[PDB]
Amino acid sequence: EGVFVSNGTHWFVTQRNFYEPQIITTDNTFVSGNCDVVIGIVNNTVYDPLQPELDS
Amino acid sequence: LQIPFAMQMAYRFNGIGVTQNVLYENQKLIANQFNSAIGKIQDSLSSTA
Ligand SMILES: *[C@@H]1O[C@H](CO)[C@@H](O[C@@H]2O[C@H](CO)[C@@H](O)[C@H](O)[C@H]2NC(C)=O)[C@H](O)[C@H]1NC(C)=O
Ligand SMILES: *[C@@H]1O[C@H](CO)[C@@H](O[C@@H]2O[C@H](CO)[C@@H](O)[C@H](O)[C@H]2NC(C)=O)[C@H](O)[C@H]1NC(C)=O
Ligand SMILES: *[C@@H]1O[C@H](CO)[C@@H](O)[C@H](O)[C@H]1NC(C)=O
Repeated sequence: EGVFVSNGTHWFVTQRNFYEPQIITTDNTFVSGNCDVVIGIVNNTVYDPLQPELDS
Repeated sequence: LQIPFAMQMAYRFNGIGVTQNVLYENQKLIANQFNSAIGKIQDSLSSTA
């Protein structure tokens, strides 16, 4: 829910009606298919909260 | 507020309970279906009063 935005250097997901930037993660996003069909797609890291947990 | 049209339609698809990816994965087909449907309005309106 919400929408992707950038301030020119960093990528955030945020609500439609009130600017509140959030770091992009596998919890605030969902996946479908490979890049090649999607017009206007761009590259960034999507963070995974599990990795420090397993690293312990 | 300006918004790109392929993003506006994903909000409108999401509004009817169809997941956003269903627009982007079909965007060329959806655009052709719309453009062709508008064309049929001209043919209908021109053909019959
Ligand atoms: C876009 O947003 C990011 C995160 O708010 C900004 O990066 C931070 O900038 C401040 C000030 O230079 C630093 O103290 C932080 O350490 C930066 N964080 C990161 C993750 O790098 C970034 O400056 C913003 N871009 C613009 C053009 O304003
Ligand atoms: C996003 O990143 C991928 C790689 O992770 C980029 O894919 C490469 O793009 C160049 C230029 O088209 C090709 O020469 C490489 O062969 C591609 N590599 C792979 C593994 O496909 C992709 O272009 C990046 N997207 C953007 C918009 O820059
Ligand atoms: C936006 O327009 C530019 C040319 O002005 C084009 O190169 C680009 O691929 C377009 N991107 C999208 C998301 O339509």
